[PDB]
Amino acid sequence: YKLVCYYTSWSQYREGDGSCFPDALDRFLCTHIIYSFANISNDHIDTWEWNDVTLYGMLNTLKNRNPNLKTLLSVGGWNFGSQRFSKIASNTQSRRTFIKSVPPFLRTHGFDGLDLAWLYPGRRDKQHFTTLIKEMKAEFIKEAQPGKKQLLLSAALSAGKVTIDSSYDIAKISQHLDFISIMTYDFHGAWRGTTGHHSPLFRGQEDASPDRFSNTDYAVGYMLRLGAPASKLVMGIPTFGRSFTLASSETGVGAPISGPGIPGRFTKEAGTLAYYEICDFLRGATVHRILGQQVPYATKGNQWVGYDDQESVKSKVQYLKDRQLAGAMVWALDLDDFQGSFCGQDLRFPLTNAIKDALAAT
Ligand SMILES: CC(=O)N[C@@H]1[C@@H](O)[C@H](O[C@@H]2O[C@H](CO)[C@@H](O[C@@H]3O[C@H](CO)[C@@H](O[C@H]4O[C@H](CO)[C@@H](O)[C@H](O)[C@H]4NC(C)=O)[C@H](O)[C@H]3NC(C)=O)[C@H](O)[C@H]2NC(C)=O)[C@@H](CO)O[C@H]1O
Ligand SMILES: *[C@@H]1O[C@H](CO)[C@@H](O[C@@H]2O[C@H](CO)[C@@H](O)[C@H](O)[C@H]2NC(C)=O)[C@H](O)[C@H]1NC(C)=O
Repeated sequence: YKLVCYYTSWSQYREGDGSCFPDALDRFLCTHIIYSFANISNDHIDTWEWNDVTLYGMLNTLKNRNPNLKTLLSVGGWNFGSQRFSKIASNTQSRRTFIKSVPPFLRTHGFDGLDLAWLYPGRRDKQHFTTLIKEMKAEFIKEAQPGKKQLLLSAALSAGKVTIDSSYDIAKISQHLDFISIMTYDFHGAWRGTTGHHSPLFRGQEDASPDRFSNTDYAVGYMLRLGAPASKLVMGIPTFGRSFTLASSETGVGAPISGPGIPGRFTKEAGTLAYYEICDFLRGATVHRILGQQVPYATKGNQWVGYDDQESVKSKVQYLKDRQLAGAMVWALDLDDFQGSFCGQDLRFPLTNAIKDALAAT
């Protein structure tokens, strides 16, 4: 199975033990590591961070002792702006310039492929997205025609039904992509005004779901039936949780909230907590297993956070294997306990290793 893991270039700036650099990654942990994110300037793919060239090398160095490890560079990301991506993909000239600039850039920096993270095409860009993927793959095939190891092309896609229906032509793009990472998390925003797990495996209590489509199982099934081959589908599993600030004594699923949770010490983003930060949070907290959804939430004081742990990722892997999917995708390596000192056990990347062991099990 494929174990696609993301590394974010901004995790380096986190205070203390939160700072994560590529060299802190286990070269034998994943089968694919994706660097996030590359920018696009003057219609050319380009670096984002001032020291990306250095970090690129730091990441690719991992391949020296592990020749089977593949690496990809992701372009886009939530903070990229679908608007900019649209202008480039819709304009015939800009699209060509961009596509042509990718192979040289990837070979120059030691990458094995490109990951498209356009979040997200609009109803207006559905076809453009298809064309972009189709032509990019063409260029990759051409660039390797002489006899090179062809560059890989993947895409991180939304797991939301509304976005999927308006942005993607699953059947068409599935043919050109080497693999699709479905982002099966972020299913329950603080805006919804109630507590909810952002990455449940199944819908669960039919009574307590704000919507039947907001769960991992529905997204996987839906995409499969839309025409994405199981052998090309990689299921996303989060190593971070979504938090809320409770508004009353109620602490169950669907309880009243006043907004996102208090920012984590290292990630410093209201509504988000890295797994290592959750392990701290767990001290003195109560953990509940959501029956039906197969995932846990933890609550303490006026805080509540839905996340994934060793037990739940194991179940999710069991699920993807039963569905004969290509494997799992992890977002992100730097949100797992990479130091291995927060969740005790001294084990590094506890959630990602749990996923790896589960994929090899049976
Ligand atoms: C079911 C449904 O459609 N719900 C909608 C939500 O999907 C949507 O929320 C966005 O969901 C995206 C995935 O579909 C998120 O993008 C990926 O996932 C991570 C984590 O959420 C993103 O965030 C990371 O990267 C940004 C920079 O780009 C960084 O600033 C953040 O700190 C970082 N977050 C964490 C915790 O690591 C990535 O950009 C991206 N990764 C990949 C694989 O490409 C997106 O972040 C998320 N938006 C937000 C801000 O929550 C919401 C949006 O309103 O709408 C629902 O309807
Ligand atoms: C990614 O590339 C874009 C170029 O397309 C950069 O955006 C430009 O930023 C400068 C300075 O902030 C502005 O003067 C330009 O108007 C922007 N170009 C436009 C119109 O898109 C962007 O800064 C790059 N990202 C990073 C952080 O390096």
